[PDB]
Amino acid sequence: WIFHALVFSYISFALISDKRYQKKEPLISSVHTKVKGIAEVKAEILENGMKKMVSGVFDTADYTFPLQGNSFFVMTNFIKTEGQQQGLCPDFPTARTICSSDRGCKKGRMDPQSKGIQTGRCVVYKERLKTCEVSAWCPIEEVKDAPRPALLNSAENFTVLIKNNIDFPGHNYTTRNILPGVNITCTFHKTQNPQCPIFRLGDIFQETGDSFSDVAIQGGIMGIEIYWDCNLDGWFHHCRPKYSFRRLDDKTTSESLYPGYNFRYAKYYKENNVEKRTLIKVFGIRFDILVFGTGGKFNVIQLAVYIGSVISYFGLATVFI
Amino acid sequence: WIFHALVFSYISFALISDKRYQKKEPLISSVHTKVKGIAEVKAEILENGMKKMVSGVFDTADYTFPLQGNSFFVMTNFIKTEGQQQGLCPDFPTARTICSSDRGCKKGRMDPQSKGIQTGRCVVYKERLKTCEVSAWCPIEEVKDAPRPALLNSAENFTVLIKNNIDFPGHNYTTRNILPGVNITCTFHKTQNPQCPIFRLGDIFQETGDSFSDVAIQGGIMGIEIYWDCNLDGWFHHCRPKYSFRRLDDKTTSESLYPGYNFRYAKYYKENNVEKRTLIKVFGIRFDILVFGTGGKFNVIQLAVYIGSVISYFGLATVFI
Amino acid sequence: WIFHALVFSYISFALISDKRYQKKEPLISSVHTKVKGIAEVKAEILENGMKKMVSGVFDTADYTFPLQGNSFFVMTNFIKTEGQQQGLCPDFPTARTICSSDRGCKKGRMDPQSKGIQTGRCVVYKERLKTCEVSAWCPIEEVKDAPRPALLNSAENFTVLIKNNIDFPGHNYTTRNILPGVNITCTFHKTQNPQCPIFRLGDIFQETGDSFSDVAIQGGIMGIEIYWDCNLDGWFHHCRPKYSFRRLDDKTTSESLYPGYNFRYAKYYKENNVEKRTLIKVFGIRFDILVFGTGGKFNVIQLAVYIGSVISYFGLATVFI
Ligand SMILES: O=C(NCC1(N2CCN(c3ccccc3)CC2)CCOCC1)c1cccnc1Sc1ccccc1
Ligand SMILES: O=C(NCC1(N2CCN(c3ccccc3)CC2)CCOCC1)c1cccnc1Sc1ccccc1
Ligand SMILES: O=C(NCC1(N2CCN(c3ccccc3)CC2)CCOCC1)c1cccnc1Sc1ccccc1
Ligand SMILES: *[C@@H]1O[C@H](CO)[C@@H](O[C@@H]2O[C@H](CO)[C@@H](O)[C@H](O)[C@H]2NC(C)=O)[C@H](O)[C@H]1NC(C)=O
Ligand SMILES: *[C@@H]1O[C@H](CO)[C@@H](O[C@@H]2O[C@H](CO)[C@@H](O)[C@H](O)[C@H]2NC(C)=O)[C@H](O)[C@H]1NC(C)=O
Ligand SMILES: *[C@@H]1O[C@H](CO)[C@@H](O[C@@H]2O[C@H](CO)[C@@H](O)[C@H](O)[C@H]2NC(C)=O)[C@H](O)[C@H]1NC(C)=O
Ligand SMILES: *[C@@H]1O[C@H](CO)[C@@H](O)[C@H](O)[C@H]1NC(C)=O
Ligand SMILES: *[C@@H]1O[C@H](CO)[C@@H](O)[C@H](O)[C@H]1NC(C)=O
Ligand SMILES: *[C@@H]1O[C@H](CO)[C@@H](O)[C@H](O)[C@H]1NC(C)=O
Ligand SMILES: *[C@@H]1O[C@H](CO)[C@@H](O)[C@H](O)[C@H]1NC(C)=O
Ligand SMILES: *[C@@H]1O[C@H](CO)[C@@H](O)[C@H](O)[C@H]1NC(C)=O
Ligand SMILES: *[C@@H]1O[C@H](CO)[C@@H](O)[C@H](O)[C@H]1NC(C)=O
Repeated sequence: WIFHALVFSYISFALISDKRYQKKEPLISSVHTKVKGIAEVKAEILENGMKKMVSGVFDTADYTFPLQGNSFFVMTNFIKTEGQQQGLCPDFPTARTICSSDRGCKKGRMDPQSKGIQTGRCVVYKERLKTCEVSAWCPIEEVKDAPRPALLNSAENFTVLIKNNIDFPGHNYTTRNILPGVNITCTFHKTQNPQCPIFRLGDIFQETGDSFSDVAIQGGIMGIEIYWDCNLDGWFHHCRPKYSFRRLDDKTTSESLYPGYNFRYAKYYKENNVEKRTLIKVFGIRFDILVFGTGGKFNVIQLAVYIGSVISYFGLATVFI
Repeated sequence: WIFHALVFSYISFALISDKRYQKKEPLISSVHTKVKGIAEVKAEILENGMKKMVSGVFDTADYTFPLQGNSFFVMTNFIKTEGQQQGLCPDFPTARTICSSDRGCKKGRMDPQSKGIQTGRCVVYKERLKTCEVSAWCPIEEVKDAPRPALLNSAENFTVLIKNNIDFPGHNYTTRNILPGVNITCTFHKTQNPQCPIFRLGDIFQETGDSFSDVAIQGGIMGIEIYWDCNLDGWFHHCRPKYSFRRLDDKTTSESLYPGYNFRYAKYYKENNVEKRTLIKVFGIRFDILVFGTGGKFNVIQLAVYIGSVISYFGLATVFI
Repeated sequence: WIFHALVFSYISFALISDKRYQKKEPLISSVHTKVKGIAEVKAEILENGMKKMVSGVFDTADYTFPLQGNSFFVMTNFIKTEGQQQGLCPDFPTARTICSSDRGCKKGRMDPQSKGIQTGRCVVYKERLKTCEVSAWCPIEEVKDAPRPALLNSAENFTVLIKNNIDFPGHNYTTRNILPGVNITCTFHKTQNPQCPIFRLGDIFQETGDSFSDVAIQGGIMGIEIYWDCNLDGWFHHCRPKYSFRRLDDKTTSESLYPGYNFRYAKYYKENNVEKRTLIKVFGIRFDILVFGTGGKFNVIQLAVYIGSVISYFGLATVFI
């Protein structure tokens, strides 16, 4: 009766809306990014208790790294420990490193917080303050915070140009993030330019509602999501990206869980016939470009199997009344 | 009647062909590549208007980068700007950089095309030609094209050895790209050696129909696809790779969309007690190894559910006549 | 009759166990690792036939590389060829390089085993032993084995801290590897600490049953699997990682298939106004963090379609008797 027409209607609807006539294949993604922008570093940092003038112009080669694994990194802050060489030196004053006597130092001791192996001697670091002498790259990098305003704070004004190429192998269909002939000069805006592949980093942090400066002080991990909802039927054809932004780092703020994003980068060189090293603690934001999607095209066997689930609601819907 | 036997036959066929008795799980891929080959660079390049002799032998450490994220890079061309140091200098003559007077330069101006921050002064670059003086790594890298024949043109003769390891966790089945005891000495050929994991790069560009030289001049992004169609039933067992090749870069040829593949690599050093930098614009092909596949093994619940869609064509096929 | 209740029971069971009422979406993973530990290298290596003292303290910046593509590398051994410069030199004595006369050397010949291009001359390498003179980075790196105990053998005591963030976009559900407030100080143990994100590398090799020392001599590729079985219904809620460990390298032990894991890292520098290079053959373990999983939440259309397969066993189960 009428309930049968409503069962046919709701069933065929669930078919249409849920695209069950379609077979759905996962996508294959390739990413290629070009980061643009420079930054001028004028700041006053404190090195070893003394004030020091940090200046210099930073371009692409000085703060970024080519995209490896659908992700790129933009340095936003740094601490620089210059002139290190293999030797013996008192470890940096810390609750774990301070020693009253040689009894507080055990030869061969290693500590997660330290970067050296103890010799077993208690030596003076400054004045009457004593720390356990270690063998390491000397002098030891100080335990301090990253610069109070991030040295490369201007990075929010930088631009990332993203090129995404997706392919569905089963359906033999290839398409790319940028269709031909589009006006490339634009900034991505949620509404004004939803297809602009040019992203201002500050814009991204506003979309996720995080402040770029705060994250820039100690680093973070941001996420650029490129969603691909795709239809390959022709009766309704659509297959373009949807750009969303999600902040990926944990924001723990606990010294035990290593917050932010940073890494220790070495620059080796020789000086006065001695092996030497300039260690730079590098702070910045890692952007992770996550491309996910599904491509649909009608399958007879799928539409069949669905019908086979559906005739049982024809008959069973008849048996209900 | 006969239509019922044809419905059972077409249904059970769709089962067999579409492997619907089988549950299908996605694969997990690990890649490990070893690139072999060297190249001799004898060429004459033009630096700052003057001819210069570019020579040298390039081995693995000089042109490639270990595989990060199922992809490896092979440099094929380069422009080298040596001796840069932080300072002030006239920007390179360009439609956007040429100034008639100090009125064309605004102090603090930054430009996507430039690598510096303007001081607000109009200075001479050469002769009577004036550009806006900038603060940057000086001298500025010239605006020129990459060498006319690619300096590392020999890269087409290089070899990539690919090692792929796939695992299906649900089915607890692990297999690798190279089965034991195979004659490793071979070049992959579509027909003569379809299982050779040794790929000549030129061969790859011929398969995709792109010329290796052209792409090598300004760089590109190529794609090595490893398809895994796999059957874990035993009645029919097959699970080997299918190597296909697809060119991934967009081939735009528009100065606004940054064509090819290149990146700006810095080499820092100290000289005459001055912080100095040799900037190399690096051109090459990025190879993206895309491993996709599906592993099938018969599922009772799946075969069931399919039968449950199928009995409705038994009965409904009876009701049709 | 009773067989109908057993068909309803086995069917509804297959529903419950196989979670067919649930729609299942694949996960999105982001990884962030921090490696901790240092190593002291005291060893005696043989360079060019003469004994040499290898010593030095190695920290994070000296042996690891930030996580690129859900994978990180820990160097465990190395051979160091210092002072190389572009020139001519006899290739290293090898079955393929040894020449009786200039007839054994062809000008322009390149060989997979060699790192140079032959000049076509047969010269003395040592004493009366002759090899084919090549143009390359000179002197050529010796053909030898990696140090007999791995120089960075202590790497098994190192620690990897893994931070995984997964997201299901369709279900709008985000969760991370580390829930808040957990006691971070711990070592992952299969039973004692199944949720500890802190992994000792030696522990990992014991779990996979490989010896860390052996692999550390010539390198390897290990696999850290993070499985995510997840339920988003609330009636039964569970969504945590399962850490498993699988050794990914092929363990071929054949000189033709490049066993282990190693790469040739160049350190360029200038000396006596000559372009020079220190080549280091780097041996270590690459860890591949493989995050896979599935998130389930009940779907009306799915539960429907299943019922539609099921009523045909109601009726067909009736027709069987
Ligand atoms: O040197 C500095 N940064 C260089 C970094 N590079 C990037 C490019 N890498 C790279 C490597 C291989 C292939 C391709 C690319 C290398 C490493 C370091 C890691 O983080 C990103 C940038 C640095 C930091 C802090 C203050 N200064 C300066 S250099 C400087 C000196 C004087 C004036 C201005 C800048
Ligand atoms: O130096 C040159 N190329 C080195 C590259 N490397 C690769 C290896 N990287 C790497 C880094 C970390 C871990 C593991 C690996 C570093 C960067 C640069 C980026 O592109 C690939 C090669 C270079 C370019 C243009 C003319 N010359 C020369 S060097 C030279 C000088 C004189 C004679 C012959 C070669
Ligand atoms: O130099 C040595 N190792 C440095 C490695 N780095 C890591 C960090 N990379 C990196 C690059 C860009 C961004 C971020 C990071 C660079 C390359 C080399 C590749 O393998 C990992 C470590 C090395 C090897 C063998 C003996 N010695 C020494 S240095 C030394 C000298 C004297 C005393 C102690 C150590
Ligand atoms: C990013 O760029 C904007 C625009 O150039 C900067 O904002 C300008 O700042 C200057 C002085 O710093 C002011 O005179 C302008 O009025 C500002 N313009 C706008 C539109 O706000 C901003 O400071 C830059 N960000 C960083 C971190 O340097
Ligand atoms: C790649 O290698 C081939 C083979 O060695 C090169 O082709 C040879 O070139 C030499 C002179 O350049 C000729 O004498 C040979 O007859 C050629 N052999 C063949 C089979 O063609 C080729 O030039 C190399 N490619 C590049 C870019 O250097
Ligand atoms: C990893 O660390 C352990 C613990 O410090 C080392 O084992 C100790 O070795 C010292 C001397 O080498 C002995 O005196 C201790 O009794 C050992 N302790 C234990 C618990 O075994 C081990 O040698 C380190 N591994 C490497 C490769 O250096
Ligand atoms: C995919 O479709 C295009 C359409 O022209 C065709 O040229 C190409 O050969 C197809 N791919 C395969 C593998 O058949
Ligand atoms: C692109 O759009 C901008 C406005 O946002 C406009 O100024 C510019 O001229 C356009 N480019 C072209 C080539 O039309
Ligand atoms: C996978 O199968 C092998 C076959 O011998 C078995 O040894 C191994 O334990 C299985 N894996 C698991 C997790 O049970
Ligand atoms: C591998 O095949 C080649 C021919 O392509 C042959 O010359 C070589 O001897 C073979 N290797 C072995 C070990 O049989
Ligand atoms: C996901 O759920 C949270 C729950 O509060 C909500 O705030 C958020 O807006 C949801 N995401 C979307 C895209 O609606
Ligand atoms: C964490 O557990 C260890 C024992 O494994 C204990 O010594 C330590 O005090 C605990 N930390 C906290 C904060 O409770």
